[PDB]
Amino acid sequence: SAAELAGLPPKSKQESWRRKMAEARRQSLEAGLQGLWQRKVKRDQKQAKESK
Amino acid sequence: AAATKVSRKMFRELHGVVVTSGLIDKTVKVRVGGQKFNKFLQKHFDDPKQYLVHDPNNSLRAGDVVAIMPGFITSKSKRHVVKHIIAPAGTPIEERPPIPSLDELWDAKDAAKAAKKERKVLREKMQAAEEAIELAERMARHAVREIAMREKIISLQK
Amino acid sequence: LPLIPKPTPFVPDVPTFLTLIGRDLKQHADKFPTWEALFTLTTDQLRELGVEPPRARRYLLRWRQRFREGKFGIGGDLKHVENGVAYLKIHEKEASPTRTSRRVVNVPANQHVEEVSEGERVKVKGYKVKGVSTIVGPYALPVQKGVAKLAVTEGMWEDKRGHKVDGGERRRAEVRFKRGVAERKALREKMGF
Amino acid sequence: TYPVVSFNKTSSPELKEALETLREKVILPTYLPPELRQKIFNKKYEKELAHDPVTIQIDGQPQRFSYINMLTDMPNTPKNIRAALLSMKNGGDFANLSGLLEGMHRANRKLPYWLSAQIVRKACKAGHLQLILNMVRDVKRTGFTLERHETVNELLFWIQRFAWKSDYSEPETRKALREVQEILDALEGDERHMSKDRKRQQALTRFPYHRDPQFLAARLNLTAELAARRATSEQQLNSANDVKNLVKYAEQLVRLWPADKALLDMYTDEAYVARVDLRYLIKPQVHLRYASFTLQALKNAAKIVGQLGHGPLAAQLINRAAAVEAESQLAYAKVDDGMAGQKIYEMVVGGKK
Amino acid sequence: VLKLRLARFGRTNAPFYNIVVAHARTARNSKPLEVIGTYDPVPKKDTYDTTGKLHKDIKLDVTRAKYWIGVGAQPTDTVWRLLSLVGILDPKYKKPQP
RNA sequence: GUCCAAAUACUUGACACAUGCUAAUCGAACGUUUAAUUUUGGCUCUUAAUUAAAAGUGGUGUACAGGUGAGUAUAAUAUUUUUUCGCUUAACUUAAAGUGAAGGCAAAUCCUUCAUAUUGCAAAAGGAUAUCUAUAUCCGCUUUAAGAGGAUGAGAAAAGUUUCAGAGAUAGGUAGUUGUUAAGGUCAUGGCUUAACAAGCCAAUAAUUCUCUUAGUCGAAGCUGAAAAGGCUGAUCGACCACAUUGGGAAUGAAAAAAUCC
RNA sequence: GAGUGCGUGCAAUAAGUUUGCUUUUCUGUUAUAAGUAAGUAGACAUAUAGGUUUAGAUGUUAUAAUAGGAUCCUUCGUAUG
Ligand SMILES: [K+]
Ligand SMILES: [K+]
Ligand SMILES: [Mg+2]
Ligand SMILES: [Mg+2]
Ligand SMILES: [Mg+2]
Ligand SMILES: [Mg+2]
Ligand SMILES: [Mg+2]
Ligand SMILES: [Mg+2]
Ligand SMILES: [Mg+2]
Ligand SMILES: [Mg+2]
Ligand SMILES: [Mg+2]
Ligand SMILES: [Mg+2]
Repeated sequence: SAAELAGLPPKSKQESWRRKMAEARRQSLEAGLQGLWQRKVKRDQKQAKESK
Repeated sequence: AAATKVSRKMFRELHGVVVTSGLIDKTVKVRVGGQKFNKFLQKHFDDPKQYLVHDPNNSLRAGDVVAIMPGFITSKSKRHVVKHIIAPAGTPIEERPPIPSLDELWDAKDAAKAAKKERKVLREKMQAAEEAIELAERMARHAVREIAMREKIISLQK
Repeated sequence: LPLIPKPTPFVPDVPTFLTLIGRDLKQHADKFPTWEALFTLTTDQLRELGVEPPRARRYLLRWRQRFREGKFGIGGDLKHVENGVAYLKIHEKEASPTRTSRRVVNVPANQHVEEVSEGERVKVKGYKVKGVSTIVGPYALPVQKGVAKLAVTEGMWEDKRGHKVDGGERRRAEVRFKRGVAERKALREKMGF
Repeated sequence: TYPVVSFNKTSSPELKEALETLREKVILPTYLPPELRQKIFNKKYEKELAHDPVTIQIDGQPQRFSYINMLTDMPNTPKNIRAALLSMKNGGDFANLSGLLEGMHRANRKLPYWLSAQIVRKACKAGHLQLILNMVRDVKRTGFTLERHETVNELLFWIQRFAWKSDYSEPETRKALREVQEILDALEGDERHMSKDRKRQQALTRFPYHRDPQFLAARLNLTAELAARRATSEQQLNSANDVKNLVKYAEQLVRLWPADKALLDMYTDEAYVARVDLRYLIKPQVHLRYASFTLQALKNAAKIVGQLGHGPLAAQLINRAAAVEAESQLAYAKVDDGMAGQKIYEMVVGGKK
Repeated sequence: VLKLRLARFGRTNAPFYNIVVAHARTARNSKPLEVIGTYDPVPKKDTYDTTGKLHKDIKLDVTRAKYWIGVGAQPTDTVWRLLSLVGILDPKYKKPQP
């Protein structure tokens, strides 16, 4: 959020919740994508390596 | 940036025999060879197929052997094009209109397609300029009444 | 382990607590001999005493656990309660030379708002002042201009169970039509003829 | 909800004609549903209406509605109201305003901003202050909003005069002091009295109507006329209680009212410019009207507050009085002989009657 | 509305839950989009352990669950708690200290 | 015929059904009534309110879940693999901007319209809670950009697959129908659409059409064989199709995907 | 001779419904007309006052053209013969 990039504190209790939840979904997507990408690469290599 | 060129991808080449010709402009029925596998009998059966091949310059007579390529879409029922002639029928190959190369045929599409977009951008701009002049004329008659009525008040306050 | 919370002025005894949560739970008021038996007895012990059906028992265990956490219902904060009745009054202030902040406070029935200290002048939560002299809030009956009271009414804090209006959506037509046939009989046969 | 508007008490024949015209063509149609009301004002249904006129059950016998030419048949609402208003010389003649203004509220008739100020004057100069206060309290039906700064200034003026009439007698003053508080609470709490026009008038004065020095001086006038009489335990408790309000309001008005600022300088210079808000004060005839009681208030309050041992308040109140008295005297030398302004001030401040 | 929830499988008095990714308005046990993991409510006991401790066996694909949570998947109360223990999300309920 | 646990339990008349139940929920969307309680005014009548119940108006959900197998005889705008793409104003995530003005109903976040919303088309709705001796939040609403999802576009091209019930009759079928030129339309392709000519296209062993009989379809799903692209069934499980007394129909909505509605 | 949950032709037909050489009607813009009803503007004067007076810039009413949506009829259309 714009208010989060400017270093402003949460407006109220609920704002703190949304900030934490949204951040939990940000780190869950990064690790999810990068985590799943390594699986694919590790899997494709096995097929190609074992097929060659 | 605004023009979408054709794929221009080469495909497989099939050798067939022209069955019919001269019935419709730039089109001949070629008979190619195929094979279908019967899973129950574990036996291959001859599965010949007949397609409508696009003859651009009408340089094919019924009876000659040709080489056709798929993926060239010219009509609803036509998806094949003539690559070249293997063996002529009746007259030599040198006595018929030359078969345009696939590059030449593709260039016609791009040129024709590119020209089409040039017409649209002109029609769109003209239609927009033809509609902005009618919307600016309403402002004229509307702006004069306002200025003619608003200045009347301004003059009665000095 | 089962910590007991001290009674609050608005809820001095058990009969009051069981009366506020309604759901006809005041039948087992005599089961609990003391105030600590309500917060010490367990499920199994509430089943032998006769607290039934299971809906009323689980509902009591919930409000019980909800009382220990200080999640009181309307009127819980009240400190100046008298025999189950409290009085609300408007406390005017001066937030600016042209405004006025009115707060619904709870003071003794006899004393006046301006005759109380900050510690003895509680601000009841959930009650607001609309206009210059109207106290608006659930279960706030007016006594005078700027004075209202909260009588301890059965089902004060209860969570009403949704009741089907007329047989429900599926059966609404049948109950209405079937009841319309029992009305035209009294009008015509029992009374008309 | 409410009973249908009706006028059944008319002393003169002209009054009835003016009301019956407005009633049967501007007020009665408002009781119709939306669909049937879009037919009376159409020509395509003129022939059909003649055969089957619309009906509405109004206190028994249904009514009848035929074609009404919107441009010609419709009457001028402002004119008729004026005619009907001028021809009112009886208690029952003014009892129709509650119904009249109620009908115009149903018809969404934007009435003149100054109309509310006029009805208060004519109705109060005949002895019917209650009829006006009853409509102000019943603002949900009549639509007698206290939008204009003048209307509230005209209402409080008569309220004081009715108490000042009988030499500020305790029975009426006690009742009169309740009417002012009834209004100050309405302007503040009630929302029906708030409109765009009032927001513009508050932004020009920088004082809300409930905290306006001009209106707060009326409550300090009656409060000062109560402590004077007494300053029997039950009555002695009231006196001591009225001295607290006096010192409280006396200290609340001095804060708002700046130092040495009269009526024509209290508000911003941009308030007196526009004629739709706070321009009546400019005329000398109207300034002395609302400057008589407010002036005597400070003089009468400075005295009592001085007997109790309040130096600061005494000088403060006298400061405003000195600045208002000077401005008042100025307008007294310009008001034409015979105007109500010169008379009222002469009878109140001059103590001549 | 993608939801991380439990599909109950097992026999009478033998519950065995199956963590799935399915649309909200669908049958509980219908074939879901993905099967993240499994959950066993009844706590077990280590074979050669006389201390008396108990544990719950949960096979969960953290990597796959994280992606779905990042695109708007709404885990239920039961699953939210399980994810909290692993540290993916914050607890939805906490014990009152006072 | 002693006991216990698990799992199965109208396979037939989609025959007719007593009784109670299977879809409701929000008062922090909205006012109406009735009661008490406190107030005005006039001397019980009458204003303005608070509160609590009872019916509603609204929003969302009854498009999920659960039930049945009557009808239904298929190769089709059906289906994979790769390449290339399109749409998606409801809900779910992330963020930004905007949330003003009237009328109608008893009132409304219900109807109708208006101002503004990069240029010009084109929006919205208000409610609630705190602080001070107006300010700041909370739940919403509208629009915009993306992610996810989708029941989405006839998506397209290339190369493939799909054991298609049984019996009997039928040699023609196709009229934007097949192709060319030109133009529009489309992300693109395609008579997708139109104009103008040409007389083509599919099929011959039944393409096409017709009648009868029978049937919900499928899966190591169930049973069975040593095995066969095995055979049978089509209960419980999962997927798909159809139906809700029979027949004939439309709207709403992002989408009929209803035990709704006519 | 009896029956028929079957197909089909014709007549008929509820809900619904294609089309417009239909029958009314609402709204939207565009162009005019009016200023009496309303609403929005400006000018002058009055004083227990708030009256006189002109004006269309938004908007209101009227007509015309034009776009769209409901109605009426038309066509198709269960039952039924
Ligand atoms: K079936
Ligand atoms: K027929
Ligand atoms: Mg059965
Ligand atoms: Mg369903
Ligand atoms: Mg708003
Ligand atoms: Mg290949
Ligand atoms: Mg076609
Ligand atoms: Mg069957
Ligand atoms: Mg089945
Ligand atoms: Mg017919
Ligand atoms: Mg006029
Ligand atoms: Mg028939």
